[PDB]
Order: sequence, then C-alpha cells, then structure tokens
Amino acid sequence: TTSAVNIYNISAGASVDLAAPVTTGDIVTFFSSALNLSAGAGSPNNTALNLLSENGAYLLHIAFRLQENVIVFNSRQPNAPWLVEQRVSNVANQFIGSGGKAMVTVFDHGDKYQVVINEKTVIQYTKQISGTTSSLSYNSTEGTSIFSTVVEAVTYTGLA
Amino acid sequence: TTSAVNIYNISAGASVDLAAPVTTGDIVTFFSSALNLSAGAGSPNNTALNLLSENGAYLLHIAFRLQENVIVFNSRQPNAPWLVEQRVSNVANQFIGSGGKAMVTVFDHGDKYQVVINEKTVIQYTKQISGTTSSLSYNSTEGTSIFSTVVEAVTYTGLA
Ligand SMILES: OC[C@H]1O[C@@H](O[C@H]2[C@H](O)[C@@H](O)[C@H](O)O[C@@H]2CO)[C@H](O)[C@@H](O)[C@H]1O
Ligand SMILES: OC[C@H]1O[C@@H](O[C@H]2[C@H](O)[C@@H](O)[C@H](O)O[C@@H]2CO)[C@H](O)[C@@H](O)[C@H]1O
Repeated sequence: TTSAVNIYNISAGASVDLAAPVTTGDIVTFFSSALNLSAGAGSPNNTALNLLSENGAYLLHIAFRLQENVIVFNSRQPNAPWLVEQRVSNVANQFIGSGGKAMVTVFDHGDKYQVVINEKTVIQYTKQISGTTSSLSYNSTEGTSIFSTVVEAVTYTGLA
Repeated sequence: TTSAVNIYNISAGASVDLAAPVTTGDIVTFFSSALNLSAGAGSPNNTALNLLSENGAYLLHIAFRLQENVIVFNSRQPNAPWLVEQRVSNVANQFIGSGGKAMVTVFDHGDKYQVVINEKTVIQYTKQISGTTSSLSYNSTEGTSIFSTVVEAVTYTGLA
C-alpha cells in the first residue's frame, strides 16, 4: 500500500548499496543509453550485471559474451565456486527492436527470477540461492561493454 | 509467475492502446527526457497524463499547471462532469532532484493510485472510479509542456 521507487546511477566497475532491498514481488530494471553488439571480446564477460545478498553471495549473475555470442545466468556463495549455469544463445536476437538503447528487467518471483530484455522474456531462472538483494554491480571488460559506461537502475519495492 | 514488460512512445496529443491492461498490482511509469519548470501558462493544464478505461472514463487524470503552480488529480466518466479533484501544491518542489529529466510512476493498488515523482510519493489517490486501464494519453498546451514532446511509458503487468 506504500511501495517505493529508488533510482541509482551505476558506473561500470561499481557496486551500489540499495537504499531498499529487493525481495519476492519486487522489481529491478537496468537502463542502458547505448547498445554495442560489435564492441569486442569479453574476458570472457563483455558486460555483467549482478544482484548480491547481504553477505556477498551472487544471487543472480547476468553475463553477456559477444565472442561466445551467448548470455549466462549463474549464482554462487562468497569465496565458493560458480554453480550450475544456464545459458541463452544469440545475443543480438534478444535486443531486436532496441535502437541505440536497452533495458533489462528482473522480477523476483520469490523462488525464481524472470529476466526480460526490453519486452522479451529471455529466461525463467530457478534460484540456486535465496534471499533479499541488497546491492547491485555492473562489471565490464575494459572498453568492450555492450552498455553505456553508466547504467541507470530503478527498483520497485514493497509490492507484495 | 509470467509478468510482462511493454514499452510505449507517446507523442504529445496522442492516446495509445495498451497491449496489456493495467489492473490492481500493476505499474505504469512515464519517462520524460526534459523538464521545463518555466515553460509558461497552461490552458489551464501545461501537461496532462491520463489513465483511461475501455469505456473512455478518466480513471486517473494528472495535470500540471505552472501558472497556478499546482498538480491536479481527478477522474470522470465519459461525457460527464469532472469529479472531486485532489490537489498538491508546489510543482518544482516535487521535481527536486531531477536535473533535466523526470519520471512519474503510478501503482495500481486496486482501491487506490499511488503517484510517485522520481522517488517522492506525492499522493495516495482514492479511486473515484474503478476498472482496468486500457489506454493512456499525454495532452499538453501548445508549446508549454513541462515534459519532452515524446514521453516513454513502461508498464509492468501480471504481478499479482
Ligand atoms: O558462471 C558464470 C561465470 O563463468 C566463468 O567462466 C566459466 C565458463 O563459463 C565455463 O564454461 C567454464 O567451465 O568455467 C569457467 C570458470 O568458472 C567466468 O569466468 C565468470 O566470470 C562468470 O561469468
Ligand atoms: O479536474 C481536472 C480538470 O480541471 C478543469 O478545470 C477545473 C478548474 O481547475 C477548477 O478550478 C474549476 O472549478 O472547474 C474546472 C472544471 O470545469 C480542466 O479544465 C480540465 O482540463 C481538468 O484539468
């Protein structure tokens, strides 16, 4: 009955602490003011968007790899190996209908994460780790990111 | 479990039909790529954002008046008079923290409409009329709109 909107500007390489955590029912949307589908190779990730728990766990890791022409979704506890990674083939195909900008949305359905690029749902991710999101990061491979140097993030919390 | 994201480009003077209706629990966000808090007088509204029913009723009317330095929230059935209008004083005060752009968010709480400008909740509107929103309009007074000529709209439906 009293939802909230929080806006963040995330510079590449940075991690921001959410003024309000993202839990079941809440939403996170990343806005990119540019799209470079022919930027270069990632080491191996050109661009990575992360949702992190209060103790460093990678609730959700989203990685775009041009050289491999794929998108990877994984998770992992702090100082622990990477877990079972789901992948979606064809990067450009997902950004069809972009036009110099893109938005990635993540719905926290509680027991899963729905990832949408623009208007297309790309995957229904099954949570390998549970918990509320308290911080988000935008990591890039030097000079080869498919997104703008600064990505805007909007969270809609306190829905359910 | 299968929420949806729809993007719309709304030119001043137009109405768009939502590919997906907005009902209780859903969200609508308007994005303006400009802010003119010194554009001029509205006749009387400099800019109006409307949420309309499949019947033409104005579920929610949001109007910004610079000459009257106020924001009006009303509703009305088709070919009927305007109802009880709620008002918020001080236009600029609501956009504090903007900086060349703004976003207005409307949460459909079922029996109310929470309106947020950027991160500030401006009013918890009590629905004078109920129903699902099926179309949206952006009206303005020639040359005196406080928003860009084109406003982007993003709806998040199928939440509840
Ligand atoms: O799980 C995402 C994670 O992948 C790492 O690379 C993996 C690679 O994708 C996989 O095919 C191989 O078997 O193991 C590599 C190392 O775990 C990236 O290095 C890391 O940054 C994440 O993107
Ligand atoms: O209710 C919104 C509606 O207001 C109309 O103007 C009002 C005016 O603000 C009020 O002071 C007067 O008593 O009644 C008018 C309605 O006849 C606008 O003309 C209309 O466009 C809406 O903005």
